[PDB]
Amino acid sequence: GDDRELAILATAENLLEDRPLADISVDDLAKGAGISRPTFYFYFPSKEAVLLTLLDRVVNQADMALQTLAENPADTDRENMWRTGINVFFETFGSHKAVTRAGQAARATSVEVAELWSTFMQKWIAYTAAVIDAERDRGAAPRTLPAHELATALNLMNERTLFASFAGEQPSVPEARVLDTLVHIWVTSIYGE
Amino acid sequence: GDDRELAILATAENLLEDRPLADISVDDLAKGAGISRPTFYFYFPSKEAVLLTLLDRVVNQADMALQTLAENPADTDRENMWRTGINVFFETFGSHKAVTRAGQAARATSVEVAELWSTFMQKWIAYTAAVIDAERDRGAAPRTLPAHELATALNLMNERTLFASFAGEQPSVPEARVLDTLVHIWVTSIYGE
Ligand SMILES: CCCCNC(=O)N1CCC(C)CC1
Ligand SMILES: CCCCNC(=O)N1CCC(C)CC1
Repeated sequence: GDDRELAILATAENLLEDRPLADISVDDLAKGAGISRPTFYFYFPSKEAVLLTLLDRVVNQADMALQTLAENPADTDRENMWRTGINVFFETFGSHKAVTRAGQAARATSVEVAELWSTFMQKWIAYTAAVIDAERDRGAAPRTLPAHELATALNLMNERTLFASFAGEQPSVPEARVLDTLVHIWVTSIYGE
Repeated sequence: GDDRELAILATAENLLEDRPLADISVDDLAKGAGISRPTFYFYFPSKEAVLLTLLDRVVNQADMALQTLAENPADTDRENMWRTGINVFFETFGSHKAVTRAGQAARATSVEVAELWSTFMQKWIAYTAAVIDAERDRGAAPRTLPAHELATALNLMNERTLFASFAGEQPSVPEARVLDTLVHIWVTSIYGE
C-alpha cells in the first residue's frame, strides 16, 4: 500500500529530473512504479497530485529542519546565525532540485500548489520577523523598516535567488556563491543604519 | 495594418486583466479587435505570440526609461539615486500589471518569453554592477561582495518583490511600502560594511 505510493513518488521525482510534468504521462509513472494505470489512479487522482505531494514533503522537510534549528541555537555570531538558517533552505531545496523547479512552475496553474507555498512562506516570514524583533529588543539591530516588511522582501529574495541558482538560469548567482551573497544582504539590511 | 495589430494588442491587455491567457480565445481577441479570426492569424501566429509582443513592449519601455535616467542623472544623495532607478521598474511594470503577471507565468512554458526576460535582466544587472563599481571607485561604497553577484541578487529581489506586490500575493509587501523596503535593502547592502 504505502510501498506502491512511495514508488510512484520516487518515480515521479526521478523523471522530473529529465523533463517537465507535461511530458511525463500517467503511463510513465505507473510503469516506473511497477503497477498498472488503474492501480495508479487508486493512489493519486492525477500526475498533478503526485507533484503536490512531492512538494509538500520537501516543504515540510525544510520546515522541520528550521524548527530543529530554532530549538537548538548554535553558539555563534549573528552572521553565522543567519547563515545556518538560510542554509536549511539551500540544502533542503538544493537536494530536490527537480521538485523545486516543477513546484515553482505549478504555482501559476495549481491553486493547491500556490496555497501550500503561501502557507509556508507566511510561516517562514513570521519567524524571520520574530527573530529580527528579538535582535531589536536586545539592542543588536536598529529600529529601521517594519520588521515584517523587511522579512518579506528578504525571504522573497531568497526564494528567487536560490531557485534561479539551482536551475542555472541566466542570470543567476553561482550556486557556490549564493549563500555568501544572501547572508551579506541579510546582515547588512538587518543590522545596518 | 498597424491599426488592427494595435487593436489586437489593446484587446489582449484589456482581457488579461480579467482572466489568464488560457481562458482567452483567439475568437475573443478577434472579436475585441473588430476583425475576423483569419485576419487575426495574418497579424499573429497565436495568442502566445500576442503576449510576447505585449511583454516586449513593456520591457523595452522600462529599458528606455532607465537609459533616459542614466543620461539625465538627478542631483541627489545616493539613496535618492537608487530610489529613482528602482522607481522606473515600479512605475513601468506597475502600469501594466496584467501583462507583467501573464508574462512572468509564461516564462515556464515559452522559450521566447524566458529569453526576452533573461536578455533584459542581464542588461539591468550589468548596469547595476557598473554603478556599484563606480561607487566603489569614488570611495563611497566598500569593496565587499563581487559587484555583479550583489547586483544579481538585488535585481532578483526586486523582480520577485515588485511582482508579488502588484499581484497582491500572500505573502507580499504592500504596494505602498515596496519602494521604501527595496531602497533600504539596496542602500544598506551596497554601502554597508
Ligand atoms: C526559500 C524561501 C524561504 C527563504 N527563507 C530563508 O532563507 N530563511 C527564513 C528564516 C530564517 C531564519 C532564515 C532564512
Ligand atoms: C524588475 C526587475 C529589475 C529590477 N531592477 C531594478 O529595480 N533596478 C536595476 C537598475 C538600477 C539602477 C535600479 C534598480
